[PDB]
Amino acid sequence: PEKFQHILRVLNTNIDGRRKIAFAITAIKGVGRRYAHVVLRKADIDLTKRAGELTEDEVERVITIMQNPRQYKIPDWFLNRQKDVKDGKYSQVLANGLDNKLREDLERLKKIRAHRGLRHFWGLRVRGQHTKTTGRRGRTVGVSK
Amino acid sequence: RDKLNNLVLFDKATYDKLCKEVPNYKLITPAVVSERLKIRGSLARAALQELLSKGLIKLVSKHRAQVIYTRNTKG
Amino acid sequence: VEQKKKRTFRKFTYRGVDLDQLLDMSYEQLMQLYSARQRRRLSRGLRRKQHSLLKRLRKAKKEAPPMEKPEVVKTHLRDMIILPEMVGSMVGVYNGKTFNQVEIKPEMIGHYLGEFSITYKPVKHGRPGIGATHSSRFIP
RNA sequence: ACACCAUGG
RNA sequence: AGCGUGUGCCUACCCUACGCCGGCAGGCGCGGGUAACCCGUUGAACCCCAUUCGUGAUGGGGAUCGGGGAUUGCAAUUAUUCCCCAUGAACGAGGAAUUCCCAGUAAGUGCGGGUCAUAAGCUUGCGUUGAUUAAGUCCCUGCCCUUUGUACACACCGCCCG
RNA sequence: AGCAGAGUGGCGCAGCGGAAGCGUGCUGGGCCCAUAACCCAGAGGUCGAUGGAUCGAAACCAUCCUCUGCUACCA
Ligand SMILES: [Mg+2]
Ligand SMILES: [Mg+2]
Ligand SMILES: [Mg+2]
Ligand SMILES: [Mg+2]
Ligand SMILES: [Mg+2]
Ligand SMILES: [Mg+2]
Ligand SMILES: [Mg+2]
Ligand SMILES: [Mg+2]
Ligand SMILES: [Mg+2]
Ligand SMILES: [Mg+2]
Ligand SMILES: [Mg+2]
Ligand SMILES: [Mg+2]
Ligand SMILES: [Mg+2]
Ligand SMILES: [Mg+2]
Ligand SMILES: [Mg+2]
Repeated sequence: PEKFQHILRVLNTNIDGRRKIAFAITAIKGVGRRYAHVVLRKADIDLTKRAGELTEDEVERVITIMQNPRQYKIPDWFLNRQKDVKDGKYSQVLANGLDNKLREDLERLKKIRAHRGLRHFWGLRVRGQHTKTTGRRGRTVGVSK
Repeated sequence: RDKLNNLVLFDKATYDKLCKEVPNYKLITPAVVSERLKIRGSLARAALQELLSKGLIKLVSKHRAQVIYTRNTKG
Repeated sequence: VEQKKKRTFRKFTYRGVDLDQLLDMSYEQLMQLYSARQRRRLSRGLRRKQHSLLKRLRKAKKEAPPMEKPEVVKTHLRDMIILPEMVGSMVGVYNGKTFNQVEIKPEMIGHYLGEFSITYKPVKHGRPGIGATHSSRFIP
């Protein structure tokens, strides 16, 4: 039924219209399953459609709700950047601002040279896990001279 | 693994072949219909429920993990 | 402190508030900007004789000649949070043997003073010794 | 109708 | 379902019902129990019955990491523990080797006690679903008893020749 | 200078166009009370260099270079 164009190019990422919407839009970063289901419910569109069955007047509404969530009554405890450390905002950072925020957070930490930044610099484990018997990336060392 | 490129929904050729197989198959299950054509297997369930609605196939068993139909309780 | 595009002017300020207001904000009003642990710490509020360190952080920035920095308020208190008052002063934070010095920047607000002097040497490995593998055992 | 099987801070 | 535990002398902390508040962790308020008396008729999990997925490292897997919220405590950074949104690694049944097991047993599955201001991937007990294979032998690894041989007795991991 | 042979894993080598392994060495496991022997896996490649043919090569052709054996031994 209705073999129409399926491959979508949503902002800076490729979606396949061969999948269901609630699991197709998770291909974008910052959008998981629990977030995408809510973004699709608030937009009043159906949830049994393949992602190719959406004409150009649904996708636009879906993304404008996906990017301005607090406008459409998506709560605060549910967003992936809350009390933004340097601006006090609440937001979902979605596609490319995610990598920029992550690198900005790592660089902020390394700047004041806190301990987390020093573990991020030396490529070690940042939480409090033992590193004596895990990680194990290098090569075997020979004991016979 | 491998690459099974199945169809997410029918086209007219597969759509007529799906109605031209009804008298042929003694056992009808979603997996058999998936293997005959190139169907995403979750579309085969909808196709068989549609065929059942039109009286074209007869349900012999339905369970959570298995469904079975047969051709018009004949032959 | 020469920080000039990311704290006061231009891009950003601590959760949208600028340092000059953080210098007058009462601790009750300020603990609403802080994260959960720092808020809980001040809500328990058991500043004990962690007070008196504030009396030598302060009163050391007034004995100091202008256009310069206070010298060192060396301490064992690794678990101090960084209130915006302590911005600017120099502190010597004990690590188990040594008072490594720190110049407090407006970016460290709400971290722990212990989170700026490490307790061990970052290791560079030697050469594996006699017990290092089962391939090694024998001597006469 | 019998493959190999050495040595000991 | 079954085995349990429950207010502590020094030692200051126990198990919780039910109403309200909060998405959640959690908070406030009032009661019972020193216990076959209250939590408790212990509404446990796997299992059972219906939806969506469809052979694609996928909606399998949940490592690593960012941001936020609670509780215990005198104090949580080298994240104590817990909750929420996000990031989404190896891994497609495992080389030479090698462990444990005979019937309510192996294995799957959850629940208590111990340590415990906080807290089990540990161990110690309890139930729940419940097989395949044997009724043998001395081959391999060892053990017991008799006969026999010995240059061993620190006892074959011995002794000893050039 | 010439003839002949060779140029591939640290080292000896196999590889008659559908294209990278063998034997040894090296490192770590196994077996054993322990060591050698023996078993396993891992690491390490401009297939001498340069062009050309071929749908495609390490291999075929042409030029050059580098080793080895044998005569030539040459103002
Ligand atoms: Mg022996
Ligand atoms: Mg010898
Ligand atoms: Mg000898
Ligand atoms: Mg001896
Ligand atoms: Mg399991
Ligand atoms: Mg247990
Ligand atoms: Mg307890
Ligand atoms: Mg426990
Ligand atoms: Mg233990
Ligand atoms: Mg054994
Ligand atoms: Mg006997
Ligand atoms: Mg005798
Ligand atoms: Mg003797
Ligand atoms: Mg001997
Ligand atoms: Mg001798």
